[PDB]
Amino acid sequence: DIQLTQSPSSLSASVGDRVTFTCQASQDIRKYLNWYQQKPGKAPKLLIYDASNLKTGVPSRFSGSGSGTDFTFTISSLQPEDVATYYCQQFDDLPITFGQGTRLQIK
Amino acid sequence: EVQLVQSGPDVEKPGASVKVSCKASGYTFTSNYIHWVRQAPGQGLEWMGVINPRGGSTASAQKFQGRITMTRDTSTSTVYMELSSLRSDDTAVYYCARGGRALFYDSYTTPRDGGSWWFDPWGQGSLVTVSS
Amino acid sequence: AVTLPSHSTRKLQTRSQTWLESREYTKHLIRVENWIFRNPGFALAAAAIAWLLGSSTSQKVIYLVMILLIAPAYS
Amino acid sequence: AVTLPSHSTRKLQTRSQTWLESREYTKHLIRVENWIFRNPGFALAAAAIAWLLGSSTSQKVIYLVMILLIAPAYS
Amino acid sequence: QTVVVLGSQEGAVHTALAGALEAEMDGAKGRLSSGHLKCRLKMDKLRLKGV
Amino acid sequence: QTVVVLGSQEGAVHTALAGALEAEMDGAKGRLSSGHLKCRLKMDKLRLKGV
Repeated sequence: DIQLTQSPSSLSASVGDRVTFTCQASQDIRKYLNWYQQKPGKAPKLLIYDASNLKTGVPSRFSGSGSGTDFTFTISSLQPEDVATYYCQQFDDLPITFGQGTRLQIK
Repeated sequence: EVQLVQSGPDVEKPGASVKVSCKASGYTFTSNYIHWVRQAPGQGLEWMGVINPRGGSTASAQKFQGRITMTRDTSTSTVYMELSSLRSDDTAVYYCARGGRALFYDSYTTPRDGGSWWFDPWGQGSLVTVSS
Repeated sequence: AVTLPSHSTRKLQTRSQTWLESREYTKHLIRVENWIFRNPGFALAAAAIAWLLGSSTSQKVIYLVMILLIAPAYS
Repeated sequence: AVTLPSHSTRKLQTRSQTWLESREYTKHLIRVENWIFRNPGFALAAAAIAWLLGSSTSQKVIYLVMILLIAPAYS
Repeated sequence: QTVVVLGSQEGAVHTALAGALEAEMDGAKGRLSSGHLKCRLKMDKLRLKGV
Repeated sequence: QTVVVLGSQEGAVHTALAGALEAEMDGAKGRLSSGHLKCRLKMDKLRLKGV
């Protein structure tokens, strides 16, 4: 039932910017977090498993880090096809909790 | 390819029960836990529960024990989730995706994760609307 | 707070069934049964104790019953 | 519903005080005390029983303790 | 100081009665079953109706 | 034949727990306040700082 706060609520940036997202769990989830971006009503695009790892097929502009409970997602270069709602997901103890979300807007 | 495909949108009455299908393709059906995850339109994601397509065992969240039931079909490689005692809060979009290290049953917590923890398979989703 | 007056001490013997009689006439026996399942070595210990008392070979069994029913209940 | 596993069977002996130790080390004795206050004739009955077993004049007292601690608890 | 309420003793006393006789009570009027009574019958006012 | 609720047995379980050790919760961490530990102890790297 671990509460997973996702900061901030929504953002906006221009094409080619670096942006960071924070997810903080109330308890220790040490490396058990992963990251979604979901285009609205569509099949999504893949970001991060195990809080630091990219999957094959994902472009390398996405990255993730975080050790204890604070986790930082990082887009190096924002692109116009990266507008989505960004989620983070706990792995531990199995009332599996998602973040509230992080929306982006193209400037 | 490795893909989960669901049924179409449904419109049900409050107090009834809805059934959503989830058919697999491109992988061994008895090797990946099917997790069901809801999403209200004005809210983020919320994990409903988990079935193993091998042996048909279930588990789910505290907000839905007693209201949700998950069955399987190993022949057609399909997963059925039946949500009973529907209310106006259940108007949402329902998802179903894998997550591996799905060897025996239940959950598999402390062993390995990731690599479509349940990311990949999701497909089109199922809109479920509960009204009159 | 240990509500020690078990009312079986002063049970009433009237023609109706009592408050918990059906679940009462097995409970001490299955308590002793669970205790000797959880502590099997005290059977051998109580045998070695009770063999040292009485020297009669029929009082030995009496001391066995005495010790092995003391040890679950008043213990 | 008789919650028969008294956890004193498996008490932990660690350096802190236990859950109810202060009220635990008197409770069986004062239960037997209240029982023999309420049933004084069973003392004379158990004396007449225990005098018939053992024939040793020091095993008699042992059978007295055995019967008079069976009768409150395992009864 | 661990100050413990020590809870609720319903099942404690319900286990503690195993020789009780359940009655029921309504406006006080405690009605009771499992009684016995030594009423001695007197005959000789009885008579067969129409022999 | 009637049914009988035997009632809340919470205090009877408290009296049955005479022998357990307490603990606490911090969120999900079960904090135990009892217990021991054996430990070898390397005093190799100690200076007195004030010789």
